Amino acid sequence: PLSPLPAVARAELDARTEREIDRARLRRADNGFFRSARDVESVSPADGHAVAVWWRQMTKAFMFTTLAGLGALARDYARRDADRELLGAFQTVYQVIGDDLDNAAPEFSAVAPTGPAGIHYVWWDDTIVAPLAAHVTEADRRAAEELPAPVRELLAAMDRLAAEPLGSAVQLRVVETIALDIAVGFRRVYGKVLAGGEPVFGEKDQFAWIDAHIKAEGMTGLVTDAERGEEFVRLVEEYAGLWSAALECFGDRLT
Amino acid sequence: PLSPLPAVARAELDARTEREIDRARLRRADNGFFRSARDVESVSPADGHAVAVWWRQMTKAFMFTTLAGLGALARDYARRDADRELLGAFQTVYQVIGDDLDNAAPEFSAVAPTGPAGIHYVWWDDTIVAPLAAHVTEADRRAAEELPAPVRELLAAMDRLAAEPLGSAVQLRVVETIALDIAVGFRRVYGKVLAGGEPVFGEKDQFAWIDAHIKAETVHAGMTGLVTDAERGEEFVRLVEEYAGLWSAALECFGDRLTGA
Ligand SMILES: C/C=C(/C)[C@H](N)C(=O)O
Ligand SMILES: C/C=C(/C)[C@H](N)C(=O)O
Ligand SMILES: [Fe+2]
Ligand SMILES: [Fe+2]
Repeated sequence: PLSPLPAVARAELDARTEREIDRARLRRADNGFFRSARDVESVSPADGHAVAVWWRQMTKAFMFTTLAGLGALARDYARRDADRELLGAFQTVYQVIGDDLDNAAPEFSAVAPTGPAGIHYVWWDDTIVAPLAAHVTEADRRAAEELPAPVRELLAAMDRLAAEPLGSAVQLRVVETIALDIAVGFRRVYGKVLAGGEPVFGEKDQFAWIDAHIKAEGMTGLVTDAERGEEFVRLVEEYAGLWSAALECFGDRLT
Repeated sequence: PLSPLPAVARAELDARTEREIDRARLRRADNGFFRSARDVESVSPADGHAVAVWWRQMTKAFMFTTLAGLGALARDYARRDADRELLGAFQTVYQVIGDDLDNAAPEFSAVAPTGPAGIHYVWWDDTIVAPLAAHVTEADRRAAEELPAPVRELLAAMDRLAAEPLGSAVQLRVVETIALDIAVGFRRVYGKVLAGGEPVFGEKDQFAWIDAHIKAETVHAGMTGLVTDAERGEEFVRLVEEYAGLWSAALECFGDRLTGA
C-alpha cells in the first residue's frame, strides 16, 4: 500500500529542490546562457548550428530517458498497490511526456507536424538544425556532433536516471523550471543568426517550435517515504548541477 | 541508422504471429472462457467476484508492464537513431497505453471518470468488483485474492516482458487480438449474475467499463514495426508464443470457474 509523503513533508521537499535549482544557477538571472542570448549582438551560422545540434541530442535524450524513467516506476507499481494520489501523479508524468512525444497539449497539436515528424527533437532538427546546416560545411556538421564534455556529462546522467524510479520525477522537476527560459533564449538567439548579413530565420512560422514552447511552458507526489525524499533531493542537485554546466557551455559558444 | 524490417519480412512475421495465436486457441470459438460466457445459465456472485478480482490484477499488470516495456525500448532509443517509421510505431504504443492509463481515446473519455479513478483497472475495481463484493462473505473475498496458478504464471511473464525492448509490442499484439471477445464475455457473464432474484448489474450505466471497451474494440475498423532485424524477429515470435499460451491458460481458468460443480 504505497502512499505519497504527507503534505507538509512534501512542501518541505519543494523548498529544498527550489533551493537546489537556485544553488545551481539555473534562474534567468544567473546562468550565462540566458544573458548571452540577450546581450550578444549576432551569432554565426556555425555557432548557431552547433548549439542546435547539441540541443537536438539533449532534448532527444531527455524525452527518451524520462520515458524510460516512467517505465522503471511502472515496473514497481506493477508489483505494489499504489494509492490513488500516487496514480494521479503517475498520470501527470505520462501526460507531460506526451507533449514532447505526441503533442497532446493544444499549444502543440495546432502547430506541430503530425506523426513522428512532430516529436519535439525531430521537429527541432527539421526546422532549426536543417536550415542552418545548409550554411555550414560538411566538416562543421561532423564537428558539431562531437558533443562537448559538459553536454556528454548531462547525457550520461540522463542515462542513469533512465533506470531510477524517481528519474522521471527528477528530470521533469528541473526541466520544467528552466524550459521557459531556454525557449526564450532560443527565440532571441536564432533571430540573431545572419548568414550574409541576412537572417537565416526570417519568417514568423520558422519559429513554430520555439513559439509553441514559449506559449505552453506535482513531481513530489511520487515520493513515498522520507528516505526516497532524500535521494530525490540529492539527485536533483546532481541533475541541476549538470544542466547548468551544459547551458553555460551554450553561452561560451555564442560569444 | 536503425530501421524496421522490409515490409516483406514483417508480413511473414505477422503471419507467424497469427499462427501462434491460433495454436494457443485464443480465437472466439476456441477458448473456454468465451464458450462458457455464452453457455452458462447463471453466474453466482462468488464466481463472478472471483473472476473480477483475477481480472483486476491481470489488467493492472498488463498496463504497468506494457508501459515498463515501452520504457525499456526508450532506453535503447535514447542512444540509437531510430528512423521515422520506428518512431511512428513507438508513438503508437504510447498512444494505446494512454487508453488504459488516461482514457486517451474519445470512446473512453466520453464515459470514464476523470483522473486516477479512470485508470482501467481502478475503474473496473470500482464498478465491477465492488458491487459483486457486497454479495460475498469476507472469507470468499480473501479466497479470491489468492490468484490461481495460470493467472500467476501470466503475471510473472508480464513482469519478464516489462524489461524487454520488445515487451510492449508483444503484449499489445496478443491483447489487442483478444480484447473484444474478453469484453464481450464479461458483458455476458456479468449480465447473468443474480443475487436475491435480482440482477446485481440492473442498470445500463453499471456496464459502462465493459460497453466502452466493446465500443473501442468494435469501432476501430502495426506492432511488428518495432522489429529491427531478423534476430529480434525470431525473439518476437518466440515471446508471442509464450505469452499467447499463458493468456489462453489464464482465460481457460475463467471458464473453469464459471462451470464449477
Ligand atoms: C523547451 C525545452 C524543452 C526540454 C522542450 N520540451 C523540448 O522539446 O526540447
Ligand atoms: C478488455 C481487455 C483489456 C486488456 C482492456 N484494455 C482492459 O482494460 O482490461
Ligand atoms: Fe518540447
Ligand atoms: Fe482497457
